[PDB]
Amino acid sequence: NPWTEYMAKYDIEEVHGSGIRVDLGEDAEVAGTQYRLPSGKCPVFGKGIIIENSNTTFLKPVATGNQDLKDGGFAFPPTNPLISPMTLNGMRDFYKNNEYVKNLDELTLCSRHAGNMNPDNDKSNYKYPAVYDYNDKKCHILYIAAQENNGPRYCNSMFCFRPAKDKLFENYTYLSKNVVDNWEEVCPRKNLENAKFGLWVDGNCEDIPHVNEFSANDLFECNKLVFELSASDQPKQYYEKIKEGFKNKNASMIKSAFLPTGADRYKSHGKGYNWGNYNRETQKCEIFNVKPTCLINNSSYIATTALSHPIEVE
Amino acid sequence: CWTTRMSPPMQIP
Ligand SMILES: *SCC1=CC(C)(C)N(O)C1(C)C
Repeated sequence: NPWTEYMAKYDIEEVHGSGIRVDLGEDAEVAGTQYRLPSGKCPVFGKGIIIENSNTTFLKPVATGNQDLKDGGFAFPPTNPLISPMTLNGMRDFYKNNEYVKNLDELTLCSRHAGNMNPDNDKSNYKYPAVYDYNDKKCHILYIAAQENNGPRYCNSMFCFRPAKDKLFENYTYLSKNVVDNWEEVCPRKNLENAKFGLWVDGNCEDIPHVNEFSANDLFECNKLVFELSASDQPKQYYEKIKEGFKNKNASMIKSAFLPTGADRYKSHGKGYNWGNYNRETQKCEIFNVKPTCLINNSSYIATTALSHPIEVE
Repeated sequence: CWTTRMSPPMQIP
């Protein structure tokens, strides 16, 4: 296969290795209790969190003081010295003596800066995820690592939210603690214009044999759909029902926000509907869940993935 | 509430 090196970055199980829609691929202890947290190795271009039934956007600081959780955002609260949000130039200055950090690209640097803040002032491997906003070149550490809480049961005083690609998020990038320093080389970013993903068989690039066709008005809408259907580390819809009726809603909110591990069955390890061939002429997003291993030249197509930016082409 | 992991270690409350 002459395509092996080129296509390696589309083997999302291998190169990313965790959920994309919801990335909760590892667990880590904080003060001796385990919590779920993001672990994907690739940046997720254009992902943010929509907070339902609230005007607050998710990069606002988590609620502190007398603020209710449902009225705040996900980000680090203000500190002294102020370490989140921090501009790219601010991070480079902060780490100017550390040759191992100060020249990282913006996304890895933001991931490493978030991973610098140990919540165990006394010991821990828990490392917050982060969002880098390309519009104002700011790294936001996310204090809340949850990404979806939107089931029918409570979604109220309830903090309800879901991950999405959205025009409002197109310059955001969702970063776990594990984002690799060479993601430009090994992870998707650009959509591939005039190209269709295929499978290499016996010296020829064949079509993906089974795809799931979702209509989509443009590439952005196709990327949004692939993201919605992609690898995910928690169920989209969570006698066990009788026992759920004894749970308290406010306690449940807290569990859904901080994610105490007290479920590897849920981990995708990157398996899912991570790819789509967008036919711009028929307005079909042809979505599939097996890794592609070659490209077909076809001027009607753009090849996208759940990790890819929703607009940029090459 | 946080302590930096990379030197120089620092309290950031
Ligand atoms: S200091 C209170 C506190 C410590 C830490 C573990 C980091 N938590 O997250 C809070 C903010 C509650």
